[PDB]
Amino acid sequence: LICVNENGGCEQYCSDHTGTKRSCRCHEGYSLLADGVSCTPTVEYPCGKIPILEKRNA
Amino acid sequence: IVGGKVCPKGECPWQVLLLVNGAQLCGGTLINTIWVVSAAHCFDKIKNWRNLIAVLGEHDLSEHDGDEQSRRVAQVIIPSTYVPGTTNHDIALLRLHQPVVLTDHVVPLCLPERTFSERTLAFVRFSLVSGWGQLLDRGATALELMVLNVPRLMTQDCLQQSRSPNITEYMFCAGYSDGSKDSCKGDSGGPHATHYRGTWYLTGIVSWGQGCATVGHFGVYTRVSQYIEWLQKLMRSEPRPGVLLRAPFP
Ligand SMILES: [NH3+]CC1CCCCC1
Ligand SMILES: [Ca+2]
Ligand SMILES: [Cl-]
Ligand SMILES: [Cl-]
Ligand SMILES: [Cl-]
Ligand SMILES: [Cl-]
Repeated sequence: LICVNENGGCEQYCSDHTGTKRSCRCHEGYSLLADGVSCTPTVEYPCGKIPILEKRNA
Repeated sequence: IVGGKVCPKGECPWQVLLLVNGAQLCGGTLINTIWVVSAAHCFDKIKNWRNLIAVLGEHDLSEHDGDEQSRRVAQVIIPSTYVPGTTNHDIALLRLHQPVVLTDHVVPLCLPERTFSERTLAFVRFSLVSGWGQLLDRGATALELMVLNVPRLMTQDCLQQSRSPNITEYMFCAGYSDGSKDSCKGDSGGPHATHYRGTWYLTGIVSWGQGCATVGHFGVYTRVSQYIEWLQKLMRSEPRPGVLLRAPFP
């Protein structure tokens, strides 16, 4: 897989590696799930999420 | 903002209001607890640098509800390539004197990695621009925070569809050419924010245009992806005496 197509399947950030290797990464205040693509908050107020709306659909 | 709507209180929690001697100067974007991104041109006429205030958690300017947090601006960092009175490299990085406290009403916008921003975010058509700027060209500024969804144009297509500064690689166009919807005076420095898979990211800064909502013209926005590494390096740097810092770019 490649980062320039479909974000490499990553929810957030994507690095291409020597070989057919891709690594997804997450912003500070998030951790990468075992699927290797998804990012989940590790703190109360992660960047780029709107608490009153996250609470609205939680 | 022209032709938008009120941003419901708390739904634009990264929005910053910049004040000089208590008067409205500009907008800005919170990107973590101490750092705010704005527009270089906001500071072209500053005389006393020690009178700059940033306010987070702001919504209705006519009242205090207690969610507001004010901080002195300790540093203003502007790239060496910016020339006052002109439009290219229209970006400024502000250090707050004390961190803000993250709350339901005060949340940073994610500063994306460059590659992600160039390869993915740049192709998200619509993004949100916000501010307490003028509601109409030659009109009064907003008392409640306004927000506007604007489509991004490829620069070739902006130049083709527009009808005088250049559109450089450090800029992009977004909005409408029919005079209905635009960012306006007072909105300068504020966020152009882009949603991708559940999270919002900083892609632009309210920069300039041919007046406000001028028919045949689009809003011009600083292309933040060109500045990610520059910003990241400065955020790791020790503070320097004196508010203004001109820092080399690239
Ligand atoms: N978008 C057009 C406006 C022009 C005045 C400064 C903010 C941007
Ligand atoms: Ca208020
Ligand atoms: Cl002082
Ligand atoms: Cl240093
Ligand atoms: Cl000092
Ligand atoms: Cl000073």
